[PDB]
Amino acid sequence: DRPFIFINSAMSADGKLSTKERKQVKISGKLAFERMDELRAHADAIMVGIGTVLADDPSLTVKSPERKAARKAAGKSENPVRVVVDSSARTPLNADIFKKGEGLRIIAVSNSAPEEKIRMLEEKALVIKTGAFRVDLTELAAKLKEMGINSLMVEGGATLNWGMLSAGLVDEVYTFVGNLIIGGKTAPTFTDGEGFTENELLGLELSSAEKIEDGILLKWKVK
Amino acid sequence: DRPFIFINSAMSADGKLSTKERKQVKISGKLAFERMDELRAHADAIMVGIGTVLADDPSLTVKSPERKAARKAAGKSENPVRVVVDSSARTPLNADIFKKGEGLRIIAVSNSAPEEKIRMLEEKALVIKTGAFRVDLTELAAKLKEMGINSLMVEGGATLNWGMLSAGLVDEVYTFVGNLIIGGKTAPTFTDGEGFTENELLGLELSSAEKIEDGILLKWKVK
Ligand SMILES: NC(=O)c1ccc[n+]([C@@H]2O[C@H](COP(=O)([O-])OP(=O)(O)OC[C@H]3O[C@@H](n4cnc5c(N)ncnc54)[C@H](OP(=O)(O)O)[C@@H]3O)[C@@H](O)[C@H]2O)c1
Ligand SMILES: NC(=O)c1ccc[n+]([C@@H]2O[C@H](COP(=O)([O-])OP(=O)(O)OC[C@H]3O[C@@H](n4cnc5c(N)ncnc54)[C@H](OP(=O)(O)O)[C@@H]3O)[C@@H](O)[C@H]2O)c1
Repeated sequence: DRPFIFINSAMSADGKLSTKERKQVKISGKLAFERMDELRAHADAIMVGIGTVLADDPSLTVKSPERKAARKAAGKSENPVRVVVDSSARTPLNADIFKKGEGLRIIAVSNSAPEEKIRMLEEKALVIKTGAFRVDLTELAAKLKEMGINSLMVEGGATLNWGMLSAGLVDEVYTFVGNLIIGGKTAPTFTDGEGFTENELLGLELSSAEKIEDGILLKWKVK
Repeated sequence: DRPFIFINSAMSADGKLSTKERKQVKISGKLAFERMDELRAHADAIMVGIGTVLADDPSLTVKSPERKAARKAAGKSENPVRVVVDSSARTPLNADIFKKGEGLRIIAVSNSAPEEKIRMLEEKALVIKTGAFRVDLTELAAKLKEMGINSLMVEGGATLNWGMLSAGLVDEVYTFVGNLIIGGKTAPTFTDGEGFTENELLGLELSSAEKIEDGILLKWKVK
């Protein structure tokens, strides 16, 4: 069992999350950010892969003071729980996640992560250890549920999106499709990793499509 | 100068044209095929990369007898011109393109293609030679225009889509987004090749979005 899980990502018209240089580029405008901010404020937790933390160093904070005050007035942290999937415990001790905002941090690591680096992280985050050499996402999802995380927003990363989807852990997939072509066989897509074969394709159902600023927001139910 | 050029492709919700095994899978239903068939019947020419011919061996024919009869009654071939971008002249002499339907075939090759294989193709197609080691798409587009091809449908292939887009030859991009996740860092996307850097991103404008069967058809104007 697990929380309700949805992926929320912005991709170019050709399906890329960023350039081959893994440089993050303007895919969306203000209205799309507000929609993302609102989703963050609503979720119990936000999850991202270590690849995203290293490449972009995001805070994963709710930006609107009002949305933060509202969470606050509901007796919750100003920010939801912030989870990094990080097998080898590479999350830097001065990552922006640890610098900005109140709220719990969780680092999910594997049993093969450096025992001394864990200890350093345990000073500023909760560390959940799971899996042999890679985080066991199914197991992690179960523990997050048990901790009372009923809604989990995966802002992803190409490989983590794959991790979560191929493990059958996802309920819904939201893709803001921006008005640009990024290109490149090596640019990260909305779903990388190994890939499904013809015999394992994951079916979706379209729930909505909404033009927003210069792009379009598509939402699918998984299965 | 060049014909009016549009890319028409079907991709999974995560931007893939097919699986990592390069196996083609059901992305769309009947209505989407009818829309594709109508587009084929309307274009002067259809262009595909040699990777697609080798992987899928498509006929690139108009399937509807009525749409073929209508082209016919307008004094044209039942099928538009069928172009393969094929630097090394790998198009097989028994490819389905040569077996099915009337109409002109063109093979676009580079100046480094085997001189004897050209001759074999020239029996069943027109061969336009252009470029040193890879087909010069800009040059090709110019010759196709001169031949009176005013409308060119690129059904693509991941790498050819990149070729055409990065050469600035494309006016519009149509993507039927199907209700499935394919996944895989090595699965072909709507645009592979080298990829744009942050400084060379190609801007689009959304022209329409139309739910069709279980997917959604997005159309963009380039720039
Ligand atoms: N446009 C958007 O909305 C958006 C949002 C977020 C991110 N991004 C983009 O995503 C890009 C990076 O994506 P990415 O794939 O490199 O990084 P990622 O998906 O954020 O994280 C991937 C890493 O997670 C770790 N992991 C641990 N256990 C795993 C499991 N069971 N399954 C899958 N992964 C597991 C793996 O590394 P270890 O094994 O070393 O731990 C894996 O390489 C960035 O350039 C960023 O711009 C875009
Ligand atoms: N879902 C859909 O609507 C749809 C439609 C069509 C195709 N597809 C998929 O596309 C996949 C294959 O894509 P692909 O990238 O391998 O093949 P492709 O894009 O059809 O053709 C690529 C090849 O074109 C040749 N080419 C020659 N000059 C070029 C130039 N200037 N720029 C770019 N390419 C040039 C190159 O090989 P040489 O240098 O050897 O000539 C290149 O590798 C197939 O698996 C198929 O299922 C999907």
